[PDB]
Amino acid sequence: IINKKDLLGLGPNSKLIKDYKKQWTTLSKIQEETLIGNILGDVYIKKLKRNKHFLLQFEWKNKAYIEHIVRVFDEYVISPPTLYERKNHLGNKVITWRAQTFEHKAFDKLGYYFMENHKKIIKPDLVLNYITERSLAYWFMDDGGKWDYNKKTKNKSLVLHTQGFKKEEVEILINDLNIKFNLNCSIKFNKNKPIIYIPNKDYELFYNLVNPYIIPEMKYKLLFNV
DNA sequence: ACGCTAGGGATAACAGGGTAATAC
DNA sequence: GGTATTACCCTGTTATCCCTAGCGT
Ligand SMILES: [K+]
Ligand SMILES: [K+]
Ligand SMILES: [K+]
Ligand SMILES: [K+]
Repeated sequence: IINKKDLLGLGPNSKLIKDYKKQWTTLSKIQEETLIGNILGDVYIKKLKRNKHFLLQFEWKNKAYIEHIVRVFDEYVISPPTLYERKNHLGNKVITWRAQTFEHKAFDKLGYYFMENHKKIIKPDLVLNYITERSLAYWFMDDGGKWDYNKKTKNKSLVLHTQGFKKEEVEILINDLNIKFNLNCSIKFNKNKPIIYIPNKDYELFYNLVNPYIIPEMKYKLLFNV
């Protein structure tokens, strides 16, 4: 009946760790739907030749946000989030927070579903069979944006930053999102790569779908003047 | 003058892989 | 006393979210 407390600082190949893992086989509904959003967003779902099952590597600027994600996947995360400071070619110090799950079979289904030749890809049935409003909220906290950053604007158009996907992949998302959630998303380009524009007249709908899941430190991505 | 949005910046992501601690 | 495992930590690189100049109105 192994407590995770005890795994803290043990060498990777410790028996206690392998015995701890069998206390879990599949992601919860909540974890699965969260994680579908995060994969579309900011999470690395990682399996190289060296890895026996998928794990997650987490990296965010926002401290409250990474600590929230770690609580959702609490079981799978041994060590707390760690501040990392890097110098960049400009010579400026950059701060982020980092966390990792261990490898675990529970991550394999979504790992094989999303990753193909070490690229994230959009499966033709992703939207229909997997994306819920919980998934949409996480995708939005990760990769979400305003069309108009003027603080006093009346234009409440929003963006999902899908630059890393293929045009034809984003066209699938837009088509299936508009059928499943009755949105009027349309495609646009940012540095010649595809993004999802959510028009102003979808704002009340989108808000009412995702706002229930948005944590207090992420409401700003969604909030305009009334 | 003002509302929108295409063009572009320095990160804030996303990645891939080295190091070193248990099991035999 | 190699060899297999593998959590944590280190290094590469840039497409991101975010900002704003400038055009149509
Ligand atoms: K992404
Ligand atoms: K992001
Ligand atoms: K960035
Ligand atoms: K990026």
